[PDB]
Amino acid sequence: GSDREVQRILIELLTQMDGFDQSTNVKVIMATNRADTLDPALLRPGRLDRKIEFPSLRDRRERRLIFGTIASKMSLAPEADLDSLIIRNDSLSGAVIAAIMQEAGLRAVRKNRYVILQSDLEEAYATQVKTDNTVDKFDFYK
Amino acid sequence: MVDESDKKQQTIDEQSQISPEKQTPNKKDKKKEEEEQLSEEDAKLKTDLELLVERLKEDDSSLYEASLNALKESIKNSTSSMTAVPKPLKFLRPTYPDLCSIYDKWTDPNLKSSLADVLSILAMTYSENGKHDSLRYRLLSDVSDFEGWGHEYIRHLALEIGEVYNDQVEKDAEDETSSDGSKSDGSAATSGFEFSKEDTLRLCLDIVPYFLKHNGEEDAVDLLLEIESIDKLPQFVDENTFQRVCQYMVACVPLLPPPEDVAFLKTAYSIYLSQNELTDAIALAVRLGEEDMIRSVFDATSDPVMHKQLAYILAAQKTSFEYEGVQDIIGNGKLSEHFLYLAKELNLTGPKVPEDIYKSHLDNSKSVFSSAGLDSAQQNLASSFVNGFLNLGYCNDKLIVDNDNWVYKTKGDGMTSAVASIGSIYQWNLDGLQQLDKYLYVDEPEVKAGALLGIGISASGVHDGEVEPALLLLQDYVTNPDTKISSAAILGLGIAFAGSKNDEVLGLLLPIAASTDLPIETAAMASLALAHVFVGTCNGDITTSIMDNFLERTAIELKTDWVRFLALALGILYMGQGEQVDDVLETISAIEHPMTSAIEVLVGSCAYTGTGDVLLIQDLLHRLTPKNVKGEEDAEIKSEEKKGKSSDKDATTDGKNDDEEEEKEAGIVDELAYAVLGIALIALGEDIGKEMSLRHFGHLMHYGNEHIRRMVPLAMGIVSVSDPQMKVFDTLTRFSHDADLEVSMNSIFAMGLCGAGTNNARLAQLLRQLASYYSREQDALFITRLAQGLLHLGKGTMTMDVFNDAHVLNKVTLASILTTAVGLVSPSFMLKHHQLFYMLNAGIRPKFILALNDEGEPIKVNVRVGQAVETVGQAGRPKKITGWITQSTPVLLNHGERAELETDEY
Amino acid sequence: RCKLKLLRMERIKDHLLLEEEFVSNSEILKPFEKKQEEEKKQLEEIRGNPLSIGTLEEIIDDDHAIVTSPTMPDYYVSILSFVDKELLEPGCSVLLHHKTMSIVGVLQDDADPMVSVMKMDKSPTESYSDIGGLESQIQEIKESVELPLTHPELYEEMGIKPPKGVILYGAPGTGKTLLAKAVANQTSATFLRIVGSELIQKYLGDGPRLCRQIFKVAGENAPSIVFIDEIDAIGTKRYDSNSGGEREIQRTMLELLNQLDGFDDRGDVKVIMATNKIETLDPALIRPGRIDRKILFENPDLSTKKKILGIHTSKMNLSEDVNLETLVTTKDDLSGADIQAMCTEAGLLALRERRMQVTAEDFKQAKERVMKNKVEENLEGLYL
Amino acid sequence: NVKDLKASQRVCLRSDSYMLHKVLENKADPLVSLMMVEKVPDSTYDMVGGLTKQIKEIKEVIELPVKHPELFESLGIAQPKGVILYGPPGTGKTLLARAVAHHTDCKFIRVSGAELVQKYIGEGSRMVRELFVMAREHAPSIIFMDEIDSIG
Ligand SMILES: Nc1ncnc2c1ncn2[C@@H]1O[C@H](COP(=O)(O)OP(=O)(O)OP(=O)(O)O)[C@@H](O)[C@H]1O
Ligand SMILES: Nc1ncnc2c1ncn2[C@@H]1O[C@H](COP(=O)(O)OP(=O)(O)O)[C@@H](O)[C@H]1O
Ligand SMILES: [Mg+2]
Ligand SMILES: [Mg+2]
Repeated sequence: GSDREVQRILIELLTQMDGFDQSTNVKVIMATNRADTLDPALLRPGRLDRKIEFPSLRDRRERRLIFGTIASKMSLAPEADLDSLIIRNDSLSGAVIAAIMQEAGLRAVRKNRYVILQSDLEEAYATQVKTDNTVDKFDFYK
Repeated sequence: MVDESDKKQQTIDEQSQISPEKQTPNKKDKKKEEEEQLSEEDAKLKTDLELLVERLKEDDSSLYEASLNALKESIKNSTSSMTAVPKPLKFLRPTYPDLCSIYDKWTDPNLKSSLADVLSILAMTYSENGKHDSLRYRLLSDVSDFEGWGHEYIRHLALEIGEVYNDQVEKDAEDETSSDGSKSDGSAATSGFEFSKEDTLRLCLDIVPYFLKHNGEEDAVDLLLEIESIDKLPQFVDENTFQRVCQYMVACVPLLPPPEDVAFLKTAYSIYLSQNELTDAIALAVRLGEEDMIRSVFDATSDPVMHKQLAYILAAQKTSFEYEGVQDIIGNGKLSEHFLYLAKELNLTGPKVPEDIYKSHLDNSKSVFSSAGLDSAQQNLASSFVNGFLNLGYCNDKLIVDNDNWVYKTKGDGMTSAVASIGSIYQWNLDGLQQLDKYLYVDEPEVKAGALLGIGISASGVHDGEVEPALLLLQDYVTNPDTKISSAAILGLGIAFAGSKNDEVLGLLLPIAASTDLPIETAAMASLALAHVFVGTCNGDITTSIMDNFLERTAIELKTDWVRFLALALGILYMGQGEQVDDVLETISAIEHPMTSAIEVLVGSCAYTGTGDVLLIQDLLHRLTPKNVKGEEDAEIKSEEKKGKSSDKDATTDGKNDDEEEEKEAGIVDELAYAVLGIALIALGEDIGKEMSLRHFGHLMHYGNEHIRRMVPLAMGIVSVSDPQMKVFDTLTRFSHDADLEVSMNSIFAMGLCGAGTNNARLAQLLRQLASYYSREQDALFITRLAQGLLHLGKGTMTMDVFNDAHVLNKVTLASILTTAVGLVSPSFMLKHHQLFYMLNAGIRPKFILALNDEGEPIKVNVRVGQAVETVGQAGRPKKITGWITQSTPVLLNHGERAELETDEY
Repeated sequence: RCKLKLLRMERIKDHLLLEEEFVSNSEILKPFEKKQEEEKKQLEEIRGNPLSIGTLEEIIDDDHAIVTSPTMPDYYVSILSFVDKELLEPGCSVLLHHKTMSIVGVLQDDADPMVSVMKMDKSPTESYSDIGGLESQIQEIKESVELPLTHPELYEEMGIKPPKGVILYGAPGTGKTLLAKAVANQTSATFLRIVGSELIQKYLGDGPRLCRQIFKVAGENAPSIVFIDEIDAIGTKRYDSNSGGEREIQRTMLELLNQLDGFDDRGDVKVIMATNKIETLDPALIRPGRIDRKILFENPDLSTKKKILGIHTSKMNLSEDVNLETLVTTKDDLSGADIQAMCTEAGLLALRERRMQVTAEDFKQAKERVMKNKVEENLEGLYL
Repeated sequence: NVKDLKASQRVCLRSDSYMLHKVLENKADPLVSLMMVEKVPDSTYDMVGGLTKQIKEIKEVIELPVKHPELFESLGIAQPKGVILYGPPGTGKTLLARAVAHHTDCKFIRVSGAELVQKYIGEGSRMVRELFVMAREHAPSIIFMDEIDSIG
């Protein structure tokens, strides 16, 4: 009995989505953690046409910007650099870049300093580093 | 497709797909130009034809329709159909299919109607040449089969078809009927029919059966006789011919009322007689029932040879098959005339040798005795009857009979029925008569009377050939002025002889059975015996029976029971006939008492059988009437009325039963449902009518030889514990008797359940007790078909006493009748000059696949079985011969027939 | 052809049955008889207005029962008890009274859509000898399947228990499938047919309940023949491996042993199994007395194929051109489903033409397409 | 009365005894439930054109015994059972099955391995017969059992 409750809600979604069409609204935005919860009919165009991927891999110019936006908000020291973060790992998520900088803002208070030093900033990288053997400075496949 | 001028043959095929320039302009312009150009058109006729042949392979309608569209006009526009008649008449050959492309290969109701007429006229005129017959022939036997002619060619044949049918219905008749505007007579279309018949006969069968019946004349069938009898061997095999002939008769039965039907069967007999199989001749001659033809097939084997050869053994067998024994008496006396050995031949024609093989079968079977016995009451009367009911057919129980104690401990009529059941122990046997003489010459006349019933049952095995006839013994007891003795005497005489006709027996029952002036209720037995003797032949419907019915009404009308028994006898006397039964129907109705109306409705069943599709509704309008009249008024008598109600119900089921045997072999399927709903009508109508109908249900199944014997009687049984009158249970077991301990293992228990379980009086209890033992015999001793077997289409003669007892309320007196169980089927065993009492092998087939014949015929696959098997009933009925492989050739074929086998070894 | 008259005759029997039936229902079904009127009156006087479907969990022998309704609340119900105290059993659907819930009555029967798959409405238009050929290894399937239903009388002369069970095995396409469907047309007893890929499920626990069921229904109607088509499918078909796998397959087999023979003493369930993986079955399955005569089928021989090919070309258009004997020459111990695919593909050549004649050319051409199938998943050419 | 009433037809009840009042002006159909929830259109052959050879091959074996099974009965041919469409995905394998269903006048029942279409059985090992049976009710039909043969 419990599964037939789940499904009865999902049917109404599909049906209300059919009615929703040819309207000036934007048809629903939805996200999913994984791609193995979809049903064949839910993914089908006319209900869901667009499939906007998000890659973790991103390229050299984009890791720069994402470090760079999280440095716009906070204070740094002139000793700190954002260019020593390209050479290390080359597959990060946007949350972990918001994570390291927040973790470095706790180590800063253990020194008792309000400006992020490059000592703080490399230690925070070293924790929750999620190392790879596909990225630069870890290779012999060259 | 598209035009590609005439530069190679491939493109001429495409040229005429769009628009011929060889047939449209050229011919049309030519014909409406000079009238000396007919010499050019004759050559250009040949050119036209080739294009039809090439495009008589192309499926699409459009490129045959449109290409020849303006030719369809030319028939009347340029050629005019007739001008210099031979040349325009002979130029209809290519244009005739043009007419068909709009008639058939397109539907425009306006053009289809109008061109039906035109096709028929131009076909009639153009078959005078016989080049229209040749035109049909190339589509009958196609060039390269395609869709087009598979629909068009039926239309050619249908023009002649419709016409011949229309000549009976109308009062305008052939060329004055304008639905075809063609004549069926002349030497212009009558020669077209015959010419067509030869062609369609050679490879197929199309209009050939169909011509015969539409004329309605046996002359038509004889025109075909000539052609086929040449074709019997060389143009196609004998077997294929035999299938043709029987397919004509069996198929057209509901289209052949009695007077038509017999007239058609004569010619069929002649075609067989022309052909080699004299085995086919005898079967069909018995169907006709004419003594002359029986003698003719017998003569065909006898006269050529001056020695005993296979021919005389085979003649004796052919007459042996009928257990009616009308054949037996006839052939015994031909043999004395011819003069060879008497001792083997007359016996073999008679039912004597059938006694002998029953013993060979009994030895294998065994004997079982399981009877109860308790002294003093209806429970004692039941028990002593039961022992014979378990010993039906020839069984060995000498010792049990020898104890005369229990015989005497039954009382009154019980004694009569006690000795009667002793007779069935040696049913169809030369023994018994020794133990019976004891009772006949000693104590109370009641045991002497019961002895005569037992003599009849035992004498079934030998009465033809004039050795130990029952008449010789039984005459004295009829003379005797005691009613119990005389009534019992003549009942045994009818069983003993059978449907056999003998002067001394038949003429004995003529003085009495017109002596119904005497008020006697046990003088019914006079007509019941007479009916069984008489049937077997195409009845004259002798006048002694007709008259004695009238006389009985005059003397008594306060004894409705006696006239009810007697009424049934009249209808069964007439059965075996339908022509003469129309005659007596009108006669009975001249005199009208409500008591007389009882006789009419029973006799209607026999009158219309052969169609009985008018009969069934007749016995339903009759049901409406009592109630119908009562409403109409608004906006001593007792016996006559009680008779009226009872007869009507009996007749309705009676009608169903005759019909399903004579016509169908598979509509037996449908016939059950009428009875369930029919009994349901009554259940929720008259309670008086219900009493008769319950019993009738059991015998509906038995008469038709329904296919499911497991489910149906049992399903009914639970209902029939609640309903009054437990004789229903006896009639259910008549059906279930089929092969013993196949159906009957369920039966004993089921009938034993309601008997032991319920008590509702000791009168009812007796009938329930008897029913269980009747059903079972040890190791399937025998089977009963009500059918003759030789023809499953035939109706029985000895089995009619089973049929008889459902219209009457149960009594001990009826219980006496039931000890008889004849209707038997022989176990088929192969024969030789030294007499082999076992079979060798047989094939049996449950499911045929053929629907071009009602039962089909067993193909050469069957399940094989060994020696020593009784004839297998429904669910096993198609039986093929396995003897070919041992370098033996069957002389006597098998289908599921009762007939014994005979084989010839090289 | 020429069967028009008999079909009209059958039709004529049908007209008469439809007629008298209809009028009998209409107005002369007279409910002006007191044994109709008075029985329904006082039957409806205790019988509802709303009839409150319940589900009987169990009975008590004091004229009471505990029902659980699908709506919710249980009730300790009485019983009017003109309905025969002992005729109702757990699993019944009972009629409760719209006032004080008493068992007004009892519904005789109810059914599932999962036994719809099992049971059948069909009446095959093929009867035997459209299995024409292989006509002595078919005496082992109509002497132990057909015959004891038809005659128990023969097995009474010898006495002891009658036959039970067959396993059909051999090459695919040699008729196993049609053999089972051909004895069912003859016998006319409840023919259940269940595929083995539905006995394998992606859910556990319901596997055994399905398998237990088949024979419980089958015994319940007194005669039944259960065709399990493809018991070779229980080791080669499987979904996921965390609700399928070894475990699922082992249980279902275990269930079948109890059902097939076990200790149930259920009704007549003559069993027919088709298989060509007979060594993925238990030794208590292929044990004797559940298989009594087992039938082996191998490929026909040259003269057997002549029997097969003449069955198949009788339905088709023929000519004098057609020669069956040389189609036989080419094939060498192949299945009768191969022969049957040549005749089916021969009319596909006639369809392609849109010419309704079938000729020797059409049979030879489809012969080559049939042999193209055998040796072109092969890539040796000549045996390496 | 009960002859005006039938399975799967919605009625009106007067709910103090639930005494039937009228038939309803509605009727549910279960086959549409599955087809809709999957949601596939039908097509013509002008939405598939370009593999016009393929349209001929499929017209021969599918459409002609719907419009005329008469020809096959004379021929004595057991009509085509399973018909494989196969190739690279998206080549219009699917749209050709749609195009035929409009011309054959069949209900285009796209099956895809889904059980969301079901909420009343929920597995295909107990819905093979019932699937066939609904296409029998609503006949004719074209049962597009799409087996990708990579699932799982
Ligand atoms: N020996 C035979 N006699 C007559 N017909 C046959 C014979 N063998 C095969 N056929 C025909 O070939 C057919 C196809 O057979 P069917 O599909 O029943 O074969 P199968 O052996 O059951 O196949 P599978 O191996 O896939 O289980 C049958 O329907 C039947 O008419
Ligand atoms: N022949 C065609 N004509 C028009 N559109 C086509 C054709 N073939 C494919 N398409 C298009 O490709 C898509 C894929 O079609 P579909 O039939 O669903 O593919 P698949 O073969 O993967 O099942 C649709 O958007 C459709 O319009
Ligand atoms: Mg199979
Ligand atoms: Mg697709």
